[PDB]
Amino acid sequence: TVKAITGRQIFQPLHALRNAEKVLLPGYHPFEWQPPLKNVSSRTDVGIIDGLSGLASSVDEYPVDTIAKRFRYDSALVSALMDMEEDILEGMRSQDLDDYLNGPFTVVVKE
DNA sequence: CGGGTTTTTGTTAAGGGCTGTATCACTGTGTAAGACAGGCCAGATC
DNA sequence: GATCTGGCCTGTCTTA
DNA sequence: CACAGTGATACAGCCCTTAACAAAAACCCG
Repeated sequence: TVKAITGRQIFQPLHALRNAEKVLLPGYHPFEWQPPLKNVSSRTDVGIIDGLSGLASSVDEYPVDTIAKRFRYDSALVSALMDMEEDILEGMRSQDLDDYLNGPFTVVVKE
């Protein structure tokens, strides 16, 4: 309606937003653990995956009737850290530190 | 009223990229009480 | 003193 | 034959390029 009345593209179409979404969602930024994760793959492009984690759905074994969707924890934390980079940099600048510091950060979480 | 001359307007083919629209399988709003027929015990009775 | 009547109940159906 | 949504996918539609030609709308002159 805005583009039809005004005649100027103040907002972009839906596909532009759909394309821009791929920057904030997890499984987009590269990373690497010091000591390789145990029993965990190294794919850094793992988005939304099935929550059943490959659970068998055959009629023979234990009947399962639940669906699930979830991210991968490590990619989730990577996306979370990418989301709040500006706040971390501002906190470093406020406490009279250097922006080029790379000391071991400590991040506590609440499940 | 035409040639000579000039400035606009398409026209083909193939490929790229942005925009708009149809298509898929579905939902949430239609949600408490009353009329009535049948069975059954307590009791007045002739 | 069994014998129906009356009312009490009670499950079912009809709209929501 | 209730009907307005609801997010992702595919495809039509509508812009873009080069390349010579080819037609259309006007003014000097005859």
